[PDB]
Amino acid sequence: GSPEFMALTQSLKLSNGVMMPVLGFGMWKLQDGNEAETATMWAIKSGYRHIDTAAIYKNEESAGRAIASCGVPREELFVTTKLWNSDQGYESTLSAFEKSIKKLGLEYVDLYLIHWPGKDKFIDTWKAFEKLYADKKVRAIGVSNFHEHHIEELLKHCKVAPMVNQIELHPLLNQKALCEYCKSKNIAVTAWSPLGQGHLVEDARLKAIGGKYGKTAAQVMLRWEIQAGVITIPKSGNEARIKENGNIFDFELTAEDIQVIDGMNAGHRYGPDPEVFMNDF
Ligand SMILES: NC(=O)c1ccc[n+]([C@@H]2O[C@H](COP(=O)([O-])OP(=O)(O)OC[C@H]3O[C@@H](n4cnc5c(N)ncnc54)[C@H](OP(=O)(O)O)[C@@H]3O)[C@@H](O)[C@H]2O)c1
Repeated sequence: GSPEFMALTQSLKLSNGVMMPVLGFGMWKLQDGNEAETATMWAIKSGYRHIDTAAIYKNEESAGRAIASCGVPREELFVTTKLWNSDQGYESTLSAFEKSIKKLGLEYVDLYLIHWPGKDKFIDTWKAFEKLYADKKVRAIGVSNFHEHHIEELLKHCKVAPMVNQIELHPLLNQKALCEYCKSKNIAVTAWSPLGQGHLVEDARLKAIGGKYGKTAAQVMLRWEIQAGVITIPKSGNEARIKENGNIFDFELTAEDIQVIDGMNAGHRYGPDPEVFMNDF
């Protein structure tokens, strides 16, 4: 059968030529140990080749075991981790990265992101990212929760421009403007809480649309995101839902459905606002 021929490899090309799978597995709060480890294994076995974690999630080690246990070579897997706010700063970042890489038990990370912008320590933190990139400890470097002015500020103080901006994005917060800005700068967008953190999986508007294709609201959201040119990383600790989220390279939303979903925007965040969130800074 070959796990190879079945893998969910549809990807987009980042500005530096690296291919990043448009569908990834979110790991926020999977409980370190058996839970996170088993869920991650179900994902990898289902065809996922992109995994999203973060130091702050306290489950990098579980992710590592899954990766070391699945039957797929490291080269075919895209692994992302993030630098938590408390570790910003040049030397602090290099040290944080080592801790993360050692828990993941890997020789290199595919993508490393600054978790939150904060106030005035990301530019310095970035030099460390560019250092890790130059040395090849990470194959791509990016940002997370950055508004357009945060990026403009970084672009004035960097040698290498970020390649990804991971932001909260779903039907109630489509982020069309920030997505456009990022595209202008050749920055790929990854959507977090792409299913509205589970609060949109039963939306009548989304379900109705899904009914036209024998697809669920969750699958409709993920497809809407992918067609919008964004990368999506839904999470789940349920084996059947993991497989469900991966069955989105089957159909296509019509121009009408897309306009209907884009029409749902309410500027609603389920998460914190990058402008004010200062935890651990
Ligand atoms: N950089 C950042 O600031 C940031 C912030 C938040 C999240 N993230 C990342 O992005 C990921 C996604 O964010 P998130 O986990 O908050 O939100 P999400 O992925 O939208 O969460 C979806 C919720 O819906 C349920 N679900 C998943 N698939 C489903 C399906 N097919 N049908 C019905 N319910 C389904 C899940 O429950 P079950 O587990 O029971 O399936 C889960 O609780 C995270 O895991 C994390 O890696 C990054």
